[PDB]
Amino acid sequence: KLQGLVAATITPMTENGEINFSVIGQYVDYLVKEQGVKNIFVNGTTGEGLSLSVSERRQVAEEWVTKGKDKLDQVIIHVGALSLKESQELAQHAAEIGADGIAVIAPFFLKPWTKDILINFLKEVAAAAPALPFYYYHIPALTGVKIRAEELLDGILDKIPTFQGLKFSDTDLLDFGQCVDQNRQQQFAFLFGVDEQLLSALVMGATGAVGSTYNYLGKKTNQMLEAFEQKDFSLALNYQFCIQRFINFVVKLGFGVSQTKAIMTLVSGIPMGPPRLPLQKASREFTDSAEAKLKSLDFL
Amino acid sequence: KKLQGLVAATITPMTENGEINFSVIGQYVDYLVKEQGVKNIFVNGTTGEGLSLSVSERRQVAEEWVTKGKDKLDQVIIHVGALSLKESQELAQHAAEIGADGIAVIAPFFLKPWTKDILINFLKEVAAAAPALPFYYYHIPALTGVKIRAEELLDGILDKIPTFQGLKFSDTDLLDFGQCVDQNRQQQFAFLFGVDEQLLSALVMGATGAVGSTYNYLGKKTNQMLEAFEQKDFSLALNYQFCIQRFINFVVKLGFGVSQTKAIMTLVSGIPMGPPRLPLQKASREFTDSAEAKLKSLDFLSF
Amino acid sequence: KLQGLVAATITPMTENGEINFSVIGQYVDYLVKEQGVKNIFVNGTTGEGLSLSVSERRQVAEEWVTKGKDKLDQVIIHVGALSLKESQELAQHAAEIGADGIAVIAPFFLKPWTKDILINFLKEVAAAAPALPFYYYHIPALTGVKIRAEELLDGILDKIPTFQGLKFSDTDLLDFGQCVDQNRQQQFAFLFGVDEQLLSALVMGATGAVGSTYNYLGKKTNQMLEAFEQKDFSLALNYQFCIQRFINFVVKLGFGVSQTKAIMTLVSGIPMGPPRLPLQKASREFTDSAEAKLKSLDFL
Amino acid sequence: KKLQGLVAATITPMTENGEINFSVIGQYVDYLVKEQGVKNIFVNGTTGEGLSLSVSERRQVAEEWVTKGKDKLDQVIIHVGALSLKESQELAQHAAEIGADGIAVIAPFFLKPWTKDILINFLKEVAAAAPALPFYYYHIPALTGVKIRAEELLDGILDKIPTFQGLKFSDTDLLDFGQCVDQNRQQQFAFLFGVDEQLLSALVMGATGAVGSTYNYLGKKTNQMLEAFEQKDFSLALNYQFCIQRFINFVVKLGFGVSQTKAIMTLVSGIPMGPPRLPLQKASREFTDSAEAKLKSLDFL
Repeated sequence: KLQGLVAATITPMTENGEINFSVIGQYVDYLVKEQGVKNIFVNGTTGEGLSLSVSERRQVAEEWVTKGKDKLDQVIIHVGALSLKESQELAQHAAEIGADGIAVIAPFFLKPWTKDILINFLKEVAAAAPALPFYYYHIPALTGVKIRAEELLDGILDKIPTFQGLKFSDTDLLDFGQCVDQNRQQQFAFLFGVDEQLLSALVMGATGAVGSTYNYLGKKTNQMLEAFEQKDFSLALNYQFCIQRFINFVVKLGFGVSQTKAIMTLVSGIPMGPPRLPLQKASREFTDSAEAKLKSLDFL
Repeated sequence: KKLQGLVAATITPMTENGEINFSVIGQYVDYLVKEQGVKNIFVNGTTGEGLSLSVSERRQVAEEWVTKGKDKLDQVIIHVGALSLKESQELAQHAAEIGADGIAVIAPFFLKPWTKDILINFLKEVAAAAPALPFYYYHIPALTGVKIRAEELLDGILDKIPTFQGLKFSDTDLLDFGQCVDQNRQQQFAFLFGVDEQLLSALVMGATGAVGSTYNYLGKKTNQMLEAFEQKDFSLALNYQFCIQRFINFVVKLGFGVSQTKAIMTLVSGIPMGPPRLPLQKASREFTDSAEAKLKSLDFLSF
Repeated sequence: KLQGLVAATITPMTENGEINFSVIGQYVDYLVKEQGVKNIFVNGTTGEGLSLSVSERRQVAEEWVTKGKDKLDQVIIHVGALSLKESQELAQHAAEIGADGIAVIAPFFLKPWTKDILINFLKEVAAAAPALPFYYYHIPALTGVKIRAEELLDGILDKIPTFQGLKFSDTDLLDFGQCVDQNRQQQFAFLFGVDEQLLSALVMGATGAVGSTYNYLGKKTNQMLEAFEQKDFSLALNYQFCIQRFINFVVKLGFGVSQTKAIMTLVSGIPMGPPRLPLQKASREFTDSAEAKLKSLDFL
Repeated sequence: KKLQGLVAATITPMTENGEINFSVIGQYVDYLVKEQGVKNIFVNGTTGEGLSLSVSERRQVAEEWVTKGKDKLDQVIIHVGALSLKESQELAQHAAEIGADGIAVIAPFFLKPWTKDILINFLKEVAAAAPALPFYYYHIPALTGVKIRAEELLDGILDKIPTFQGLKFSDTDLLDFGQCVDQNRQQQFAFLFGVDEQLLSALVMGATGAVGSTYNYLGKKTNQMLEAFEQKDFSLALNYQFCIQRFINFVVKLGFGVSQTKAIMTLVSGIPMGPPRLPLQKASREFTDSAEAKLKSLDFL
């Protein structure tokens, strides 16, 4: 079962903007040894997934899977794309290379009008990897798709037999809570996606978390998870607050994927390089401010 | 004194002709105390259709609640927010005159304040009309559309609003709420969470109480959750939260707002809340029957 | 027939924040003589209408109606409020003082769920002034009510016999166009509310316009209106662009009701005074920048 | 060589299996020219389900449009926008190779550009893959969510993107559109308006043409409106706009997206557009029959 922390991996790049495949081995080793992170989620927003071409996405997924062998428990490939054909190609490829699962965002240019139409899209991608675990990536802020996750999940196995869970990037814990509450007999992964309030989702039954911060705050987040598991909710909150102090600070400065790349470079010592347009590399001012904040909170 | 635990956002009972039914407020207070274990109320909020009422109506109904709450409720908090500063000041002064326990103010949302500091200045001028009354900020961005974060508003707030004593936070952003709690440890603030259907998630983030409409008729069940949390029976607290979520999600799917709350309260309490005022529309017979059947099936109401 | 430019009037205030009734006569004279504006719309957003108490709204409506006698063609009082009772009081009062009409915004605290419910609210206000022309103030950006104006108008006379038109503050000209096209027999005023693109609504059948800029750009706007009426569309567009150059400039700086108040004071020489909280008086940086731009465009 | 007047945003015909039906593109080109008076097309835009197609499909269908458009259409403009810069560069270079008349690029909207200047840097890199081809910006904030105003983007654009030749503006903000026109008088840019249902409102603000889905099947009627406007018969122009609005508003109330456009084109032209690709769903029989009755009632059939 896909459980605990799942790092949404950054796509390291060379200064010329090509993917830097050569540091992915180091990155896997670092997640496992320094962050206590055993699972990754490849080519999501943090990995600039949809800024990469289909061939780039295949090539980098190959690197994560092969470098993750006998080191990471699970490598999940985000295979979402605006083109169903391209998503199908990526899903089939993920099965071919022996990824542990695939995830799919709802297409978000021409949006699905209904639940049923979205499910039909998802089913056709899942069917391209018909024995691979399939996870829905719920992220309404990005997609504009208003369909509630608990409703999407209702009877989903009848349509998508490889359905195995949800990455829920949304703060509606009625919806998340009812995903958990209404699907007790399915052994689904209920993975929460809003790092800055993970504790609030743990109390409602999250079985793990997928997020960008686990790349460089995995140790402290694991301490929070362990405190929660020990029923020390006061202690777990104190640990959550440490994390919140950092995230709240950088969000006020201007905090997106570019800034995450810069922070990972700073904390890990592994060069993530610049982001790809339409992202812009983080400023020196941001990186200095973030470094100082990390140090003051004992994250660095 | 500190405002804590459950605070029921009270309904404004009305006659079939749309006038306030003052006559049932005493009964309502007694019912909250005896049947729901609710010791605090929040008057003329969204649940109370506060801003649908005239200033004269708001004064009259606040008087009735304060009077009927005497020696029965711990705290009666009057929402005195209005689009007009002048009217809000009038209501704040009146709340002090009648001996309400505190006042709350929503951000004005006809012409929205451009910045935190401008909003603070509006809030300050209202608070200063009741200079011996605890003041609470009512944060509800889904309604107001005011994109000012509560933790930013709270930062150094006592320097501008010396009566500031806390926050009603009706929003699901628990980074904002969490940092309200985390950054304001010395000030003795009430951190009251406003989204009933995920209260347990806010309790784990340091909420000191809750303000909401469901406590009118689910206060007893919610108090069981609070007590489970206090005892560190977190598994039991979650079970209770889920039972509440099963009801709320059911009614949200059907269409669930203030009108429906009025109908549900009438059903559960037997006290006639009456119709809502336009632009709300009375809840349907189908809705009320469905809610009843759900409540019975969850053992929130008797067969 | 309510037609041509209608100034959405500012509420002059004393430095201590009370209404400065003493300058309203001067303001009316200025509108008629210097701006060529013969109609006003009182206590809209520009008038900080809903920042005023019911009593203040009565008082200032009285001053506008009295000072407008034999000078303005029409004085329209915005009587919208969140409280139906307050709206009804203000409507009755507008009828008592002999205002030429009333206008009503949809209440926007608890929004009407449906068209029928909104019309029922409007009907109950209109019925308090049962022989006074009634105008709907459509402004979905403020109210969040998303029902199309053409749908709201369909059959409206059956429930609101005093209905005589609308102020349309929205850029959807399919909706505005169809308001005009579908209501040809009823002699309605189709008043456009987005000053910065007035010409675009004139060509679609607008019978007039209600806005803040006509307080201080009425002369130029009337030249545009006259060019449009005479079919000189090249000249109409050039005059529209003059106005747009100013508005585009100030919107980039931050442009709302407070800034309108400051601009009116600068242009007219009549002291509008400070705005009421939650508005804040315009900055010196704003007024210096705006003054320079008005001069560069021959508006000052 | 100036892109002006109507530009039909072309549909991607598909067979029932969802594969591209290349075989009817010649027929479609002839229909546009003969029956609709449309001389320009905009390929693989929203109406074309462009971002639902793979890069290989977009190349193939662009080839077919360019080939079948030779000596028939005045201009074939290829939308080469993509979320991936590398993919957009490939499509831009390909459009130049096949002899397309121009390219257009939407702002990427997966991870949105923080500023005008960062968006320009993306657009510049795509334009630079087709460095002799006219470049058009495709502005459609309702779909992308990118809150960067067109007039700000256009301001001094030629210094960064020397092939910049105009704008497809699919937005109702005519302060933005008006200032695009007003502030760029020296440039000979195409100011193509993208909201068909209110085109007349943009014509009065200085639009030099229009790009849209309705010109596939209402092009003849829209050309009558354009002619009335150019001939200073503005009352006639409004009458024509209102007739078009009666149809569009009728379908807007029912649910009017790309699926419905495919079905209406099939109905009007007799050329089979086929179903749309997921995540779109084919229009209903009810809808098609309703649209047919409405078109007949307005003498559009």
